[PDB]
Amino acid sequence: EGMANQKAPQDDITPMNVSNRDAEAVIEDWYASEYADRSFQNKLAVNA
Amino acid sequence: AFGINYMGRVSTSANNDTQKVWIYNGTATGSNETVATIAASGYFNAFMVNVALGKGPLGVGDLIIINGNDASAFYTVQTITPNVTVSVF
Repeated sequence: EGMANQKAPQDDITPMNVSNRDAEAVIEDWYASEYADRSFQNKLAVNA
Repeated sequence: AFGINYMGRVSTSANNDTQKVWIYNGTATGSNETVATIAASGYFNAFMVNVALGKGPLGVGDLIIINGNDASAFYTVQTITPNVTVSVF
């Protein structure tokens, strides 16, 4: 956050300092897999 | 033997309701004079535009960092008319 201050006329400006920081997100990988043998195509009433 | 090329401003503020700070040379690379010579009465008279009426860059109470060829010290302007006189600080 910034901040407002006062100063004398014709005096140099004196800023109020603004802080900074950083946030780090770590990326991960996940897998969801399955197999469907072709021999089950004709033996099931559903679509595997 | 005041030299305008050896005088410089220190205080960055343009607020004329407060005092200014100056720095003066005088070492071998400047005017090459002792602190006592520079601090003598009326030495900075050539800096003022019209010392009789006290018109010029210097004002009463300004701080001058005098850098002589022997030593250095802070000085404070006491009067600007009819002569510019300084005292140690």
